[PDB]
Amino acid sequence: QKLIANQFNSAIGKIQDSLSSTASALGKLQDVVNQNAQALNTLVKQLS
Amino acid sequence: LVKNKCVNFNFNGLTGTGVLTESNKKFLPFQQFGRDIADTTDAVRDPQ
Ligand SMILES: *[C@@H]1O[C@H](CO)[C@@H](O[C@@H]2O[C@H](CO)[C@@H](O)[C@H](O)[C@H]2NC(C)=O)[C@H](O)[C@H]1NC(C)=O
Ligand SMILES: *[C@@H]1O[C@H](CO)[C@@H](O)[C@H](O)[C@H]1NC(C)=O
Repeated sequence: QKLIANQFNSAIGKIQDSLSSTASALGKLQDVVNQNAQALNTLVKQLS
Repeated sequence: LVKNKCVNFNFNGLTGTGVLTESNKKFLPFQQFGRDIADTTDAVRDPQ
């Protein structure tokens, strides 16, 4: 149990860095947003 | 001329419906109408 406590609590420790130091972490979600803002922006340029 | 109120405007034959406001945009002497991403006229220069 103690050995797993250290291994678990350290594992959650690494997630922070992998999230904060890497922009590609959310690259799925950031694309889901960058598709709509891409689709609407193009839909406005169509007026030209 | 009416500023800051919804009006039906004719400027140099360009017609439409807008809210005429002041602006700091600076046209070179030969430019008359400004245009937008949608090419709908954003800014005009008061002729008189
Ligand atoms: C199982 O592996 C863990 C680590 O994967 C071992 O725990 C490490 O033991 C060393 C001592 O050799 C320490 O320097 C580390 O700090 C320990 N890590 C943790 C997270 O406690 C553990 O000793 C291994 N057990 C067996 C039976 O081999
Ligand atoms: C139009 O006439 C007014 C006065 O009647 C004058 O102030 C104005 O300068 C004239 N238009 C232009 C573009 O100068």
